[PDB]
Amino acid sequence: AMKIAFIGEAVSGFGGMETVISNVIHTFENSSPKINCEMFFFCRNDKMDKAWLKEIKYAQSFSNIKLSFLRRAKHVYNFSQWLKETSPDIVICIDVISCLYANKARKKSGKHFTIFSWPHFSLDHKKHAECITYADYHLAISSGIKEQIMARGISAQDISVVYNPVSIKTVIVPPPERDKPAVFLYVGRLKFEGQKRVKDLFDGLARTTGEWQLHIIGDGSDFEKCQAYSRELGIEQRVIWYGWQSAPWQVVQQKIKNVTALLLTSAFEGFPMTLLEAMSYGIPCISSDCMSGPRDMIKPGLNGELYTPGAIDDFVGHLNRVISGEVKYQHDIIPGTIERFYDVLYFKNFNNAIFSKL
Ligand SMILES: O=c1ccn([C@@H]2O[C@H](COP(=O)(O)OP(=O)(O)O)[C@@H](O)[C@H]2O)c(=O)[nH]1
Repeated sequence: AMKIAFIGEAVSGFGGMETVISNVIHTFENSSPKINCEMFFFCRNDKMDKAWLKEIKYAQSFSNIKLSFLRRAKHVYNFSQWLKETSPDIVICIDVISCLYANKARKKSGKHFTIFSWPHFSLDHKKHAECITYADYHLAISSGIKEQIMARGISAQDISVVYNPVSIKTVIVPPPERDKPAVFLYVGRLKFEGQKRVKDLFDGLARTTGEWQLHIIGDGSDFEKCQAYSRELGIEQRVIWYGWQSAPWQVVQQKIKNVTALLLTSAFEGFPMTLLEAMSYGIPCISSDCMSGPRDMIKPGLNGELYTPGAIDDFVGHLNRVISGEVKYQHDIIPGTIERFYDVLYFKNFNNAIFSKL
């Protein structure tokens, strides 16, 4: 009879991380008859949308004390009391600050349990990275995060790389027929520079050789700035804008139908779920080799390419070769190149990472 507690600071209730957590919780509560799951949130308000939790048992610590020393002390106390009521065997922290809370509350509460980190963002691009050292073991969604954890002094043996899940598909998006233009796809929020660097996408494509089209599914404040840039570069007649779409992969299948590659030019990424989605549909991905994620999914020459951050020359080379056919990715086998990310095997490896450390 195992009970697992997932804890973190309040989240919005919409986002990639929330989806992964509710699914991991839900399949946990079916695994061994039903080893039980519940949540604990540290909140300064109750603005978190509760939809994703409708089937999940959860409790909260509310404190809007403005001095953070006092607020954290109250959070630790509230969690210490919940620990006594609940007696979890395992506590998994979905952010780094909660590893400190869980550690301090374990000592205060006198309870025994094992503390795992399971952060969903690169430690270096987020606020409280040094609190990672308060967890017992670590669940890393990428090789990049495992490296940042080791950088703080943690032994590699105490860190399991668990990736993140994606659903198996039963449709393959084929390449365009030969003699048709190459079809590139960009799916994501538009930022001209900043995190997403749509500037780099447009700069690279403008320098390429051969016939191509770019389909952009997404929106953002930089829309007009990106549209002006495509006009400036003279590529606007090869770009089709779809705005934000609730079902981007339905738009791909029904409206675009044939895709050469998905492109991602980001400066950084928390976890680029978009790449996994694309490869689940057999679409190769050419991505910047940024912190973090793309290098754990992309196998160069097999399901796409990586380029060193800022190496737009290299990015262009990858585009030219896939347009010409000098390099060809086989869409029919690409879905199998991300085997370890698919739901069932993901959960088996995730489950084994938790219980192997006990
Ligand atoms: O028009 C869009 C563009 C993005 N996505 C989805 O949003 C995620 C990636 O979006 P984003 O680039 O904003 O990543 P984030 O910054 O939210 O982590 C992927 O799962 C996409 O399938 C979507 O549903 N509609």
